[PDB]
Amino acid sequence: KPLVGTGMERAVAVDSGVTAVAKRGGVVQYVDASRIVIKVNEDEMYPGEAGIDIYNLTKYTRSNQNTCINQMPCVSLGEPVERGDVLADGPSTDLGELAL
Amino acid sequence: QDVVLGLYYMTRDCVNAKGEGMVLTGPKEAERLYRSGLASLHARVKVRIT
Amino acid sequence: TPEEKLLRAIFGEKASDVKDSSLRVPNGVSGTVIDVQVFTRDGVEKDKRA
Amino acid sequence: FLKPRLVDIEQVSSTHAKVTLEPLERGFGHTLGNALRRILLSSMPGCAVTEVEIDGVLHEYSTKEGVQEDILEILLNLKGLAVRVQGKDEVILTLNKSGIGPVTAADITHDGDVEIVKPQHVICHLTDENASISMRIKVQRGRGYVPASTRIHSEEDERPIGRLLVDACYSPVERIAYNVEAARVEQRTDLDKLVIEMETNGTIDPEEAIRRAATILAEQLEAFPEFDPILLRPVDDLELTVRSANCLKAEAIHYIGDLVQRTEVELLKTPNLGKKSLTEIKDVLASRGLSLGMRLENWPPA
Amino acid sequence: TEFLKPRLVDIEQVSSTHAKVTLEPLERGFGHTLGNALRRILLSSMPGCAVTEVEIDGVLHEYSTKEGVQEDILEILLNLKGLAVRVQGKDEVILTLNKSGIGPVTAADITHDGDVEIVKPQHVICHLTDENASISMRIKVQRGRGYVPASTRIHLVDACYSPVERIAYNVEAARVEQRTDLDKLVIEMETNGTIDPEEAIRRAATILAEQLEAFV
Amino acid sequence: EIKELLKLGDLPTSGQIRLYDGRTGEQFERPVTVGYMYMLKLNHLVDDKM
Amino acid sequence: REEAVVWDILDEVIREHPVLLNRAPTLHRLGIQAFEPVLIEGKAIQLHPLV
Repeated sequence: KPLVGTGMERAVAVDSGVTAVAKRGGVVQYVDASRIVIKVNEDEMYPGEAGIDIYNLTKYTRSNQNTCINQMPCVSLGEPVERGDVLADGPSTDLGELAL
Repeated sequence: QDVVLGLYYMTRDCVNAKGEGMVLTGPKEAERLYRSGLASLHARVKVRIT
Repeated sequence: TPEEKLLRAIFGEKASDVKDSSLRVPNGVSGTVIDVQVFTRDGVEKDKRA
Repeated sequence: FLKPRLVDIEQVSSTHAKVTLEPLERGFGHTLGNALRRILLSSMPGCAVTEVEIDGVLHEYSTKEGVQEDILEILLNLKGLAVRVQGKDEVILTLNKSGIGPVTAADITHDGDVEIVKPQHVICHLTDENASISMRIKVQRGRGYVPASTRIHSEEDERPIGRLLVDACYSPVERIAYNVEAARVEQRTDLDKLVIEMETNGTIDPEEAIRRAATILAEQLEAFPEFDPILLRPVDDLELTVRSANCLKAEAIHYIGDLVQRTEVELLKTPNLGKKSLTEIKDVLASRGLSLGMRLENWPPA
Repeated sequence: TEFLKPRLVDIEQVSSTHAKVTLEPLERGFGHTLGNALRRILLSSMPGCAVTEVEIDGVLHEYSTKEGVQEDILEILLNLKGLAVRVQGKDEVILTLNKSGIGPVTAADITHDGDVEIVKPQHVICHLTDENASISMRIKVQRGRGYVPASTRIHLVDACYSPVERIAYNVEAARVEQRTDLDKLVIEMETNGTIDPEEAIRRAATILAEQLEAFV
Repeated sequence: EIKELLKLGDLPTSGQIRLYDGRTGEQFERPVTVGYMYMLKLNHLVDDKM
Repeated sequence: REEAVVWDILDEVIREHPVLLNRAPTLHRLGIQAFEPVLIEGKAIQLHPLV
């Protein structure tokens, strides 16, 4: 994490697709290094299909610079999450902030 | 750069320091005086040199 | 050539009709293989590993 | 010419302590102290975990289903596991756990020389009801920093690909600091004290470390071409069948030089060698310009 | 988990009072600790006796002029500091400078005692100008286990005990077979000629070994 | 504000402290600036360029 | 195979055998200078400060 920051790094990390952002608020049903499954709150939820938001995290794979691109879950089993929150960090990102 | 700041900080004098005004037989015991923390690196001193 | 022909008949080695084109790790780089993908022409029989 | 010695060793924590030295002459607190700091930081026995074979894992770059930690993260966590052994230079432990919840360092099977200084230490978490992880944690003892990369030269069939090598963190010492304050003993002109305040992981006692440090320090003052190479290759280089190799090794034939001395007669007299095996051996030897009953006269030189 | 000792010494010495010794393999970071701890002990702490104080025959002070000598008393004191004295079981000895003449007073012009040994007869104490130039004085030696300047005597000549004139250690890369990098430790010393640099190193680090005698 | 946040940390206003050479153990003349800088590793890595 | 002996042999061939060092913007003739090789563990070239 940058120890000396700006306040932009959060925006750069999140707005870029590297991090995994919650589609809808709720609680986390399942937290794995592979996937993260979130049970959606009823208010934000649609009438049909019920449903929960399941985010399949990208794991170790070739980047364009021949570096590594990998995601890690920043959330814990059964945790409150809000819409538009970081569920997982991509490479070189810490807790929704940008660590270069 | 680094080196010239080295020789500059080495060869230089302040107004008052350890061993100010004393006298020594030569550079050998000058360095011997400095390395033991007795004399300051930069101090006004008369020494015998050849 | 002649010296090679002598060499082979002395040591009794069949010189293969096949040259080694095998893909080998570039000199100096050391890592762990995390993935393997095999692409086959549509209509050519897939090998064992594939 | 007063020689120093130690005095009250104050242990403030499992982590760190302050060792003190009373009788120190003019300026010697620094000379002894810094020199002691050096050896303390650098050379010290350590037991840091080296090899780890996990359950379904071929490489450290995968993720095991049921654990939110990546495998590499779990290795990195293990590297920070502090253990102390007594009679064994290298012990192998076995970790096992399942169900939802954190897997700590106390979840391992306890051995004779195993002492876990941090039972609360987190190796990895468990996210699912039925999900289980077993692993062999191979812990050996050494000095200094031995990265995982330099660990492979010797090689010699580390083939169990499920075994992931990790960088060696061998060293009890974290932080060492020495302060000299004037120490007034009852009667004496002026003497100094040496307060060495050190930081450890608990796997080494202060008196022990401070002892070995000066032990090594003083310990430094102690001085203050014919024949074929192919004949010495192991039989495995012949690439025989497992049966033939084991049979030959059972007949005290460990190298090619040993094999080329034997005759067909003698080999057929062995309890385990049939005609097929002999055919194979003659074939592989002839394929490299060798045979049986070869004499080299002078076995061996040195 | 056995250790490493050096195994390729080569003491290359210039003349007699000067020496440059080198030590081949040494574990990483051992070259600096050895070189330094030793330099510290060699310079700051060493047995030897030279000059502590000398009474003035002509005047009562270090600031004055002697009849027959253009050298200031302090100047002659520096010369006296440069005098090599090696004494026997006698702990403090005193000599005399009795001599006169149209020429310089050397170290061979000093009085000969039983337990006193001056290594350098060519050493210059002070000059003697024209005529008789009355001169002779008494010189008192003393011991120290370090370097003690004249100002440090609070209750005057700077006392130079440690025979070491100059001590330096240079650490360079040491290559042994399949071991990657090791330390090579080169100790270079200059002494006053009383004790040879070679033994001086030994006794110096011997003090170190004595200090550790309560641990290992 | 920086110095004021240094006060809350028990650390000097100067941002400079005393440092001791890990070699001779002796102190360094003058205070030196120590702190925490964010540093990046660009990818020019030598095992590529070489 | 990089057998342990070859290194020492290299130390033999390197000793009195100089190498040439050159930088990108070569202007004056000092842009290329000869030195004597000193074997180093690393992938980086160590260049004397005064140069």
